[PDB]
Amino acid sequence: QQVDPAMLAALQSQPSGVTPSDDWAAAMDRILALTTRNPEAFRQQPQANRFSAILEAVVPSRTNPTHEKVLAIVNALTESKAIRKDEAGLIYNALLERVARYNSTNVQANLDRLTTDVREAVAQRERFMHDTNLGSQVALNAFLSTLPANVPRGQEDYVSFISALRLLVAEVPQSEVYQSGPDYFFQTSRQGLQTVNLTQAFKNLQGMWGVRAPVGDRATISSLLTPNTRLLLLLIAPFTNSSTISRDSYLGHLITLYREAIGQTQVDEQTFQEITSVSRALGQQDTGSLEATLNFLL
Amino acid sequence: FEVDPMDEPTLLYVLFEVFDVVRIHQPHRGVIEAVYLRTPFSAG
Repeated sequence: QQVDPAMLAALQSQPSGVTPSDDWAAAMDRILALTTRNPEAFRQQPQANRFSAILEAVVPSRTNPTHEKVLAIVNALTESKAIRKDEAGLIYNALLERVARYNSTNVQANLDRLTTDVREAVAQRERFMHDTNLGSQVALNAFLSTLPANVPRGQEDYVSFISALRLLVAEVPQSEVYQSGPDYFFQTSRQGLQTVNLTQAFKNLQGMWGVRAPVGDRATISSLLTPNTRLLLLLIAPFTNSSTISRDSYLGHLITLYREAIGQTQVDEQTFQEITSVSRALGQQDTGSLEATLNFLL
Repeated sequence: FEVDPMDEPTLLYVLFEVFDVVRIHQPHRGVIEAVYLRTPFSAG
């Protein structure tokens, strides 16, 4: 939920009340009675909690940030799942033994360099959540360095389909591709369904890019296509404008018609939101509020 | 004080209520360090 780990290190090892040992500029801010909200609040403390603050502010203490700088590292390693969460009580029990064994002027200044690049040079972790080359760009640029670029029929639409497929894994942060076994896959979401067999799809689409099929043929592709190729073309449909594969290829009978099939449900869901909200507006059997509703929409 | 007469030899028990605080912490695994205070009869 947080952005930075060192703020949680500054939340688990700093005093919540204002002390002059660490925040002098706020502890002296209220001794001299110069504060906007509640100014006159330090005279009326007795000699117990005046001298226990007014001595320690005009000459500060000299504490040791060794126990605090390591929590800005041990947290920064468990935020990125390098360590198990069940385990950080051991490594801080081992790093604090480490940097007190080999302590110097250098290591106290070398940890302090390392609690800055886990703050402002950990912006790469903010970066490839957006560009998602975790598993979407550099894991697919091996796939595009695997397919043959010499297709006999349809030389131009072959390199515009994968030009529209690299855009698919780029405009979606959740989708990713990977190497499992001798073939590459592609899931549209983490914790997600609809895994396409990406090797067994472009091998099915090879020798298929030029057909120029007529518009009176529907039930032939049970022995020609494969339903995951029929689902990969479903996942390429919203990111494919009308200028990719124009009109008369058999993919124009597929990719354009898949956008119309998505174009049905992206307005009939708004119809389905109306019907399920008027069954309780007039009084309708909720068991029979979905049987006849779906049959009108399928 | 001045007290009554008795039979046995007796002892005059004084219980000064004088601040006993311990401040322990451990920076390691098996390095526990105690800081005491009692402030008359000082010890640290």
